[PDB]
Amino acid sequence: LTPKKVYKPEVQLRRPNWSKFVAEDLSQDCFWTKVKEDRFENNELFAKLTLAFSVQKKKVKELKVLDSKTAQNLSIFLGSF
Amino acid sequence: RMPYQEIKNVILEVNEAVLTESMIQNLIKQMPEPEQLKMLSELKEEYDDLAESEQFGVVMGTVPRLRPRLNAILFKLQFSEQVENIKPEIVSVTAACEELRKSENFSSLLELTLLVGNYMNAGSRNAGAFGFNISFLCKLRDTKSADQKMTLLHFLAELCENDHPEVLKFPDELAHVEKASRVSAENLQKSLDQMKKQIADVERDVQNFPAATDEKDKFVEKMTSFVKDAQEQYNKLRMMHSNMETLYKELGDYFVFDPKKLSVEEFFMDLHNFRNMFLQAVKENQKRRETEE
Amino acid sequence: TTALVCDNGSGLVKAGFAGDDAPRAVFPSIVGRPRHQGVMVGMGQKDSYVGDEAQSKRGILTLKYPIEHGIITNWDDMEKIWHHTFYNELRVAPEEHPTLLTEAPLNPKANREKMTQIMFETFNVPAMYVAIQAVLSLYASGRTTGIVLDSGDGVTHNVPIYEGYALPHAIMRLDLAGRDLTDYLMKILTERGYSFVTTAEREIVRDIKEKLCYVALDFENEMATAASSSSLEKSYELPDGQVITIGNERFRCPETLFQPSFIGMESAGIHETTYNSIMKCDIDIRKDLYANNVMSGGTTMYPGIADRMQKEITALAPSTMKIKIIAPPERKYSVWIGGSILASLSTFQQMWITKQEYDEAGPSIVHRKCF
Amino acid sequence: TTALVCDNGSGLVKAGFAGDDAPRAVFPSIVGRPRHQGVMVGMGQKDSYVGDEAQSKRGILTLKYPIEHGIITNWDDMEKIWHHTFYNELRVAPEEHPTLLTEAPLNPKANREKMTQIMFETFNVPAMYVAIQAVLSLYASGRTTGIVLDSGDGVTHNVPIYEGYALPHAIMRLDLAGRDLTDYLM
Ligand SMILES: Nc1ncnc2c1ncn2[C@@H]1O[C@H](COP(=O)(O)OP(=O)(O)O)[C@@H](O)[C@H]1O
Ligand SMILES: Nc1ncnc2c1ncn2[C@@H]1O[C@H](COP(=O)(O)OP(=O)(O)O)[C@@H](O)[C@H]1O
Ligand SMILES: [Mg+2]
Ligand SMILES: [Mg+2]
Repeated sequence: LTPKKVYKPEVQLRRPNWSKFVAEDLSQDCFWTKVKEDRFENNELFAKLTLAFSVQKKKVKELKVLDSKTAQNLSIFLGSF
Repeated sequence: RMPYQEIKNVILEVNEAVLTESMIQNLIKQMPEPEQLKMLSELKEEYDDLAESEQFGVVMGTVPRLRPRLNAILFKLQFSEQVENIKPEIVSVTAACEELRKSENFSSLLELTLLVGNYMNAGSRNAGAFGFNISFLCKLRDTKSADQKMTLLHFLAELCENDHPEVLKFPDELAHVEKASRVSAENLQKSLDQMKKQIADVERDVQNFPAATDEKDKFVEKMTSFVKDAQEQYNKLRMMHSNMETLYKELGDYFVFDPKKLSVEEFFMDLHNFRNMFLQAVKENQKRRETEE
Repeated sequence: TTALVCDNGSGLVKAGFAGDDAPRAVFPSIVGRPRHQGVMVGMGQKDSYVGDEAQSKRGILTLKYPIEHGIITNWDDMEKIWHHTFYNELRVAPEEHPTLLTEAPLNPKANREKMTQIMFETFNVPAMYVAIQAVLSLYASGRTTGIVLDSGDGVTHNVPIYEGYALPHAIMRLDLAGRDLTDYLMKILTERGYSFVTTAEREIVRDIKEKLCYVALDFENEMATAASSSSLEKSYELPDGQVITIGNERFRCPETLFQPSFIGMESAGIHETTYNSIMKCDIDIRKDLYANNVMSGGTTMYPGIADRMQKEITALAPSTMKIKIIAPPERKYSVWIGGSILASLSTFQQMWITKQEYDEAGPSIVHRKCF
Repeated sequence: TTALVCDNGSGLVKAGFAGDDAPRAVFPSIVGRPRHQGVMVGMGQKDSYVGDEAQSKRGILTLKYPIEHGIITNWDDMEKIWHHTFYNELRVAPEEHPTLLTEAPLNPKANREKMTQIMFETFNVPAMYVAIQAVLSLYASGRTTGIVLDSGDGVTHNVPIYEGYALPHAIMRLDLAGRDLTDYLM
């Protein structure tokens, strides 16, 4: 057997925190001895993983203090009064 | 509304055209003590003066060994329902284990997630990880990006949409996963041990039963034919559960996860939720590509 | 001396002789009164038609139910129901046969007082009894213990009984049953343009609800199936000759029983009502009540109710204990069948409320004698 | 631009601009077609008269109401009402103007489907809305809660609204209004 590839990225990335499986637990006929994931290896994939996982009518009104529902029912009331 | 001698004749024949499960269930649940049955059997001379429940106890008191006989009759009429509850649980786990065993597009997904995830976990405790758990795959959606607009589930679905357009037919291969998401292995072991104990109790009843003094008494022939049929069906169920325990220990070796750290129902609920999350992630990535157009 | 069992429910009066297997007289409890101007002289035009004659001539009558939400509101109308089911349906004199009567749980006591007073003064029997409907529904199930969800036309109540002891604190009552489902079907049939507003149209909508409606297994999957293709549509021929066709409203009509927020009721569904009624009992007796869900009444006659009920209780309860639903096909007359079982017993001869006990204690011994 | 409020009631169409105190064009919704023999050639004899022109010449016309009990039966007549209230009365271009519409509660849905289809294809507005009439009456009264008894020409409905939420289950519709009173007076 061989150990896994110790990658050293330039930027610390966000990671999923799984419960990892060491090589001492591995059986002979398992899936993870037969993993050949280096055929999926791409520097473009690592670059993307580093980059991602590092008017005729004026009717808008600015509400600095009031919320949306209180200003709506006030303008209903002021339009009626 | 049956006459009491007809109830005795159905019981002594083991009249299976008349006997049902809920009849014997209601007969046992309202049966008095055999000391009360023997005290009713001492007063057979005043049969016209006793009550209707008491006349039922006089007729039932003549039938010997009544409480283990009725429990053997109850286990006989519940044996067909107990096989039909235990066996499709075992077939659902065995078919889900065999579908996850070959599973080549999902195995290429497992190689792809481990390569991307070891680059993400580099410098951490999980650096150089040889494997990861299949039940953790729901939390690929929880691994979000820096802008919090796409997930690791959304990144791997977009990578399989771009680079390898054969990985995406994995979740239709998972067919018996949702049926195996509610199956408890300890309850299957407890029911089979209760089945093994009750077959031994009926076979002890059969062997301790005396000779039939009546031509109507077909208890000896019909129950021994049941014991020959139930020991055959339990040995079919014990071989299939041993095949279920071998395939669970094989996938315990294959995914290098411990058999005691997770049961069957939380195993395949996470696999069925990974099926629904990946189907959402492809449809969200197709919606995001149509929005950008 | 054959006794009479007479379930005077909200839906239909079911009356007959004790010791039988099916009730002799099943007829709806309505009183029809004429509203138009009578122009033909002679021929015996009655001012009030009671029972099936009001159902047959319903196009000129206003129908009044004497029982509303399980409580007898109108009393002369209920006396006309009792006079029609004694003198016309069964055709027997009521003062020679003892009579068993049914009553809803959590009743106001003056209903029982006036029922005892009417049955001991107007139709004065030598002996009578008033029984709970859920106890009679559990007596006709071939057992003694269990929980009964009895859902008539107005009252849907869960009563658990353990070893013949009816627990009073765990009795739960919801006022959502088949009349409210009929009114909700009248509300949603106007969405397709088929207006029904009269009381005579309510019988046609109730016939549609009886013949075409069914309980879905999944609400969202059946709604997506009806929205996807028109394969679930069914046709109905009206008595004037018109033909209507309905789609998703076959299963949205009994969906109010499992989602009571559709007609604006704050309480939860009948499966949650059953779960809270079992959880109000002791922790040691819950395993017997999990496997003894006995259903009764005409509202539980849908051909989808048992699978949905078992799925909802299995999702509610923990999976260690067995969930079983008891649904006999004779559950429409199961209250009458349990009354015929209880009335013919030799142990029931000492439990009669006689004429002398009424003369001694007034019409108030039925509170202290019965449960 | 300025939005259009066009109450297409059963008896009277009331149309006008947004933010105005009074509706600009109030006219009854009738379609008049002649039943006698036209003997004079020329003279601008149209085959149909819509609105006040059918009211002025009603002695030689058969008048049909396109809306009966809140349900639009004749749809080409309803398109003639909409074309008359867009082009003749209001005199605007509806392709550059939003148009709100009203609807009675407990309506069949296909009436709203065909209203949406006509207002988006034949009379293709940039935007539209379908609103409940009792909510608009409670907005015109100024209060947020309350129960509105709205009775037009075909639909008499009681709708209660609490805190701006229109409660669906207590909406009570009775088909008894001013056309039934007119026929009873006749
Ligand atoms: N096949 C059916 N499907 C759905 N509902 C039904 C069916 N048969 C009867 N019902 C409903 O059940 C009601 C009758 O219930 P019933 O047992 O008479 O109650 P109660 O005795 O309290 O009046 C009827 O009002 C009817 O609407
Ligand atoms: N002053 C009044 N008194 C009584 N009824 C009236 C009066 N004015 C109008 N109406 C009735 O109200 C109806 C008009 O109601 P309206 O809401 O304008 O109908 P729509 O908006 O549907 O055309 C007419 O049919 C008329 O019969
Ligand atoms: Mg009833
Ligand atoms: Mg109007």
